[PDB]
Amino acid sequence: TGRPEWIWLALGTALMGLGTLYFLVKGMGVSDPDAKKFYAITTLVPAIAFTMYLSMLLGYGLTMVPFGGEQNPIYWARYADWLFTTPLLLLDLALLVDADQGTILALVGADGIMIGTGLVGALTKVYSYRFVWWAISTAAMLYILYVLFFGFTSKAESMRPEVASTFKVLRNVTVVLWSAYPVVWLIGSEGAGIVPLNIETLLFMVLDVSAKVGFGLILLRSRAIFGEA
Amino acid sequence: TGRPEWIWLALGTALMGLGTLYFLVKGMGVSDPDAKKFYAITTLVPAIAFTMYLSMLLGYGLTMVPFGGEQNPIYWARYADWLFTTPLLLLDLALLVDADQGTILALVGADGIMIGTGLVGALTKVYSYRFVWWAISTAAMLYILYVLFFGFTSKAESMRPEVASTFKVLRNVTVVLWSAYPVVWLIGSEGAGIVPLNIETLLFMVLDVSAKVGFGLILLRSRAIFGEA
Amino acid sequence: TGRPEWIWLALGTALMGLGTLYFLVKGMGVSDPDAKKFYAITTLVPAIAFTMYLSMLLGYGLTMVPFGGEQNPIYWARYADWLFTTPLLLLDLALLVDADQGTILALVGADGIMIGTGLVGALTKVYSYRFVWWAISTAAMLYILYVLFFGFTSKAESMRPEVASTFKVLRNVTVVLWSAYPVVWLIGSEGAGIVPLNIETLLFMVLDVSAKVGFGLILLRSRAIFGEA
Ligand SMILES: *C/C=C(C)/C=C/C=C(C)/C=C/C1=C(C)CCCC1(C)C
Ligand SMILES: *C/C=C(C)/C=C/C=C(C)/C=C/C1=C(C)CCCC1(C)C
Ligand SMILES: *C/C=C(C)/C=C/C=C(C)/C=C/C1=C(C)CCCC1(C)C
Repeated sequence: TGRPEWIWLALGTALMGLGTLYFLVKGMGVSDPDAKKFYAITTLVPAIAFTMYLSMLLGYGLTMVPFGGEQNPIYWARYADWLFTTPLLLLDLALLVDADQGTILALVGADGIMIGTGLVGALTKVYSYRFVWWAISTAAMLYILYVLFFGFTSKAESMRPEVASTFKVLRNVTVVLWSAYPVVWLIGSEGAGIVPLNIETLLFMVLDVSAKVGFGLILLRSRAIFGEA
Repeated sequence: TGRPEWIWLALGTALMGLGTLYFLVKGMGVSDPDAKKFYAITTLVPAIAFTMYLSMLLGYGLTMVPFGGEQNPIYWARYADWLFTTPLLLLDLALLVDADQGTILALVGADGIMIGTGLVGALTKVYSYRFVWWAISTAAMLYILYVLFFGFTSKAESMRPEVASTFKVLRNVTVVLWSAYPVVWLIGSEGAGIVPLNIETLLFMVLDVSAKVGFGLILLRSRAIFGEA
Repeated sequence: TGRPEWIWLALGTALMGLGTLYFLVKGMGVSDPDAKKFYAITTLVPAIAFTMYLSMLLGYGLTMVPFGGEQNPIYWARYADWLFTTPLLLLDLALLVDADQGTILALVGADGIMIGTGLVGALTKVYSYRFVWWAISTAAMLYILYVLFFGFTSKAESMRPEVASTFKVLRNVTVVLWSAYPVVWLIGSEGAGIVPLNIETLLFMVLDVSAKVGFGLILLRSRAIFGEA
């Protein structure tokens, strides 16, 4: 194809697909209902990302949004991916540390606003307002990172050290990889246009694989997922 | 801006935003998992309404729908608000009186049809059919009001009198404020066009703040939310 | 109306509506919370299908999708129906055999991809790619049929014989009726265009009523829904 960013969309599609199959093959056999949950959730993440990467690759997940007096290529399928994948990732973390339903409700609701305010920001036709929507989404992200640090973390330690330690690593990964997303949006095609879409697509591809597949490897190789007791 | 209804969209945006912050500040500290749930649910309601009011205010949540041979301004973002907020409000009520999963399923499903049939009605291009969709949505609303009165109410009394009494007030508020919505739609911009959008926007703004913020004040100041036992 | 397929859309609308009322009237009185769940779920199925059939009948749920250098009539409202009804049908089956949350999560997620990949396939503008999306959706369907056969079936027998036997019948019905859907899509208006939309609409109408109403009659007349113990 003629879009310069095809190679990264193709790469991203292959790695999500490859990682979906691996978690599928590893998953079969497992009879533990606790482990059964983590495998379901964590395998669905790249299975979804795979379909959205494919839709971007084939060109379905792309509309042109006019702003700054020019048609801009906006991959809307990213947000449809994130709207479903980011909540499932948070659910993986909350089941580990055995969060109560209240905390889960807030995280998931806040996540919904983050991605939703992101999408509206991405399709807003007044340039200034795009940044208003980014700020609100970013404000929701910080709330989520606050809950991951101060809503549970002390209660995550008052339990199995395999759950506590495995949570500590996955939390640190989540914070570092998720924080990058707003910065890339801000300087990429959707915000200031400082970085061209080509390289922005590379950056999201690296972030998405690490945040989904990299994340899943750490979790599915740990012994926190099993109950044993 | 040049839209006459801006002042009410701006007002509504400020009050939802102001009410979101208040429930947030009041919320922090609370350690009771039952209370934790009611706070999560009831704070998310205006947080969502805030973003949709903002989108209306900035002009994103507005399309023109042609019917009666004229372009009509239709704020579609109301329905995206209600689709999420109205179920969470019903969930607040069902957790109080400890409804079973079956009853919750019906209420939420019925709510989905109500708002969905509402949206389709709002974007239908044949004037007569709009009223067909209104009737079906209104038929779903009555079903919901029947369940609130006769599916639980006797079982809501066979429990803590703080839960029973606090439910009685919130139920009466819900019935009176929710019943108005179909009437306003019917006579406003979306139906008969007897009341102009300007004043219709005022009416929904007053209804929405009372049904969301007013509602939340009553609930969050009560001692039904806490378990204690 | 001038659309040849109106008679089947009208028929389908009447039978869904008629079946919704019947399950409603039969439903009232029932006080058993287990039975309460199955009635909620199984009554919502045709209540939803009714509204989507109506939207198709009135002409709201229809867009023209250009491919093969011609505008093609595509009833998008089928997918909005299935996106909600097919998960609720699977939930009826999983509550019978008392599946764990993990298995339910996978089935529902897989179902989401099936219908989602179906919709994208239905609105893809490159003819070849439509079949790529069909293959992925069909691959998700087979996964679901595998879980219905080999993820539970042995555990469905290790319990009440009324639950085991009633599950056996409903499973066999599900497999036979669901497998037809991809074949009809493939040869109908959305795929190869071997069968005209007129007769395709007939075929989906017969499948939908049997898969929803026929299905519901078998389930709601059984004694598996009640707990008794
Ligand atoms: C699987 C992909 C993941 C984990 C994606 C995460 C994406 C975010 C955390 C995005 C955040 C954004 C903001 C907070 C600012 C507005 C723009 C967004 C949506 C990129
Ligand atoms: C937070 C806002 C609330 C509580 C909104 C409630 C809205 C309704 C109960 C709307 C009902 C409608 C009908 C039953 C008739 C069709 C038009 C609607 C959607 C306004
Ligand atoms: C109430 C209606 C029901 C049970 C509909 C079921 C529909 C399917 C199982 C559709 C399956 C499809 C594929 C697996 C291939 C792609 C096209 C679809 C969506 C028709």
